[PDB]
Amino acid sequence: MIIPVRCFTCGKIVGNKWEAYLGLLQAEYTEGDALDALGLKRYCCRRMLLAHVDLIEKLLNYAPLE
Amino acid sequence: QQPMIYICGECHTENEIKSRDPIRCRECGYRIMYKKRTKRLVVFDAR
Amino acid sequence: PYANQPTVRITELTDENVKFIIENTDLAVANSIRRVFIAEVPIIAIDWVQIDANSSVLHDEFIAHRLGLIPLTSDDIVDKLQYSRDCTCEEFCPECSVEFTLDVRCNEDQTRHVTSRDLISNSPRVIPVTSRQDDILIVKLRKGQELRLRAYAKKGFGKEHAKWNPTAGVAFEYDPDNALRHTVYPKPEEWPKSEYSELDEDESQAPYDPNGKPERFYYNVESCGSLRPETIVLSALSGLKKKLSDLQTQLSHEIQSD
Amino acid sequence: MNAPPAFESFLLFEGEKKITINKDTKVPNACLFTINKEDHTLGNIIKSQLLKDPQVLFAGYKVPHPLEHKIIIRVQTTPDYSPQEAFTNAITDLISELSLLEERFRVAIKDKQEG
Amino acid sequence: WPWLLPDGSPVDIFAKIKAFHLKYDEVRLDPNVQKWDVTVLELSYHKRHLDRPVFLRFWETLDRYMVKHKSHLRF
Amino acid sequence: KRITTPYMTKYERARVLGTRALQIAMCAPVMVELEGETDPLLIAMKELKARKIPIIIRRYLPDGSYEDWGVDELIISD
Ligand SMILES: [Zn+2]
Ligand SMILES: [Zn+2]
Ligand SMILES: [Zn+2]
Repeated sequence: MIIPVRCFTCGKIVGNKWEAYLGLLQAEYTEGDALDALGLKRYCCRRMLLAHVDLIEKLLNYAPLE
Repeated sequence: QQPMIYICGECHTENEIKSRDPIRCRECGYRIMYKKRTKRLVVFDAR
Repeated sequence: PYANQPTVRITELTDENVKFIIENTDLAVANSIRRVFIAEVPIIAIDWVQIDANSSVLHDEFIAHRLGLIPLTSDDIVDKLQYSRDCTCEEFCPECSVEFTLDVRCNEDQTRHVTSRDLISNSPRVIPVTSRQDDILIVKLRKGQELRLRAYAKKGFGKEHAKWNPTAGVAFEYDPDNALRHTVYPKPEEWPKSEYSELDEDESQAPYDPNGKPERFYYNVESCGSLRPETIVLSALSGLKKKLSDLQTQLSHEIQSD
Repeated sequence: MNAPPAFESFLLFEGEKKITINKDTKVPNACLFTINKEDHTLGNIIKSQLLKDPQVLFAGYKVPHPLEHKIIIRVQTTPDYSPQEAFTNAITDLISELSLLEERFRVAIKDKQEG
Repeated sequence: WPWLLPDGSPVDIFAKIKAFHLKYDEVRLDPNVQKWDVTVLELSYHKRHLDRPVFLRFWETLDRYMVKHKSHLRF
Repeated sequence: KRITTPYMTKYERARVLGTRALQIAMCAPVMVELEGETDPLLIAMKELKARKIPIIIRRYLPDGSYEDWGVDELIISD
């Protein structure tokens, strides 16, 4: 739903990188260069941003039961 | 000593609904209502 | 019979990782030191969350979990704090915890990013890794959603919960060339050279060394930002030294306890 | 519902001996050391250090059941040197090795930063 | 008995010497003997034929001991 | 002048340990020194092995006859 805080396999913090990754992808970076820019070297960490789907953006479309 | 506050559906506005009252929103008359979060202590391990 | 004479040589030291080489030590000692880096190295992490009010699309436990995983700058306070279970005070106190507060409400039209900058702390030395780069996204809020919670960060270690694991990735490796044949390759030439291979591009693996022990254990300890990466290693050594001092105490007592 | 709390891998209960020694019956000079609330982090170093002792005939360890917080190190040495002291010494000096490592790493670190 | 330790411990006999203990196969071994350095011999209640190999094992072990450690003694 | 097999069937041994254990649980006197075990099954087993169980097996034959065999008379298998 929301980007995981830490990579499940090793523990590297990746929760602070989804917005950055989106900005890099807003530029014409290829997702592989984007991942290198964000410093994700191990494939376990790269799997986090490549495979993440941000569903919280869909869940926010609904009006809240304030 | 609470009159039993509920949250409307399409309105999202707190209405006081006592027992033996029909569930109708004070405004627009929507029939769906949700209870507001408990006041009891909520504590998690964050695990 | 007596203790062997270990050595160390740091090859790279950054604020994120340390690459070092240990000589004259056992295969078991080098792996136990690795294991301590993962499990038995204390750090501060949120372990108690009182959710006053949560109307975000994320659930109370979801929020709690995410808060638990946020790394806190644990460099001097962690070696001074008392384990919460060991602390004598009722509830929490500065001697055994760091209080955190996050009271946030979205009123502006645009969606609010509830990052770790909203996690206010009762101590100036223990805060999310934000000293000096974006922040860990905790929640996304719509107009009219809120999140108000109190939290306490406890001293713990990675053997109890992964939250207290100070490392991102530990690269333990020894004998880059297959000198001891501890691993047997069906086709040794299909395998890329290790980063530490003292081997030319001609030969595939070092010639078999019959009489030879593993030494020169290469490490790459990467921190999650909680502990400085060299302090993780020092914290391992002090903690293992304590484990052996205490175990010898209990053993000696058990010998006299006949 | 039946999940054990994570603390049970290291927190001592009421009555639990940190270590329990029992003599082994099948051979002379052999004991079984049973550590409670410990695992392979402590089992591999003690096993390996025991093997450097030229007076240690046998040294090794097992975790009787992985969900049981108990490990068994077994030591058997020459008749002129009890297993108890074999264990004691291998820790007496293992502590020294880790202190020696601490001292040597601390100087290598201060030597790397601006050096 | 000589070699009995003055504290009443018989170990100077059994730990230096190959002991024997004759019991039925079924009987749960004696706790002192199981702690002591003594060779158990298992006998059947009804199968008399299985007795001969047991005693042969006795003479075998005894001869091993006599020849390795007490061959200088006279037979 | 009995013709049944002089060996104790696995069923006979089982039902003997079952019944004798239950009697011991109801503290009928035990025929052999307890070294200190307390599980009635372990005591019943010890009795059996010492051949002191006070039970005779009434073995019915298909024709209607029967032969009483003391537990101490026939041979145990295990
Ligand atoms: Zn990873
Ligand atoms: Zn309404
Ligand atoms: Zn406290």
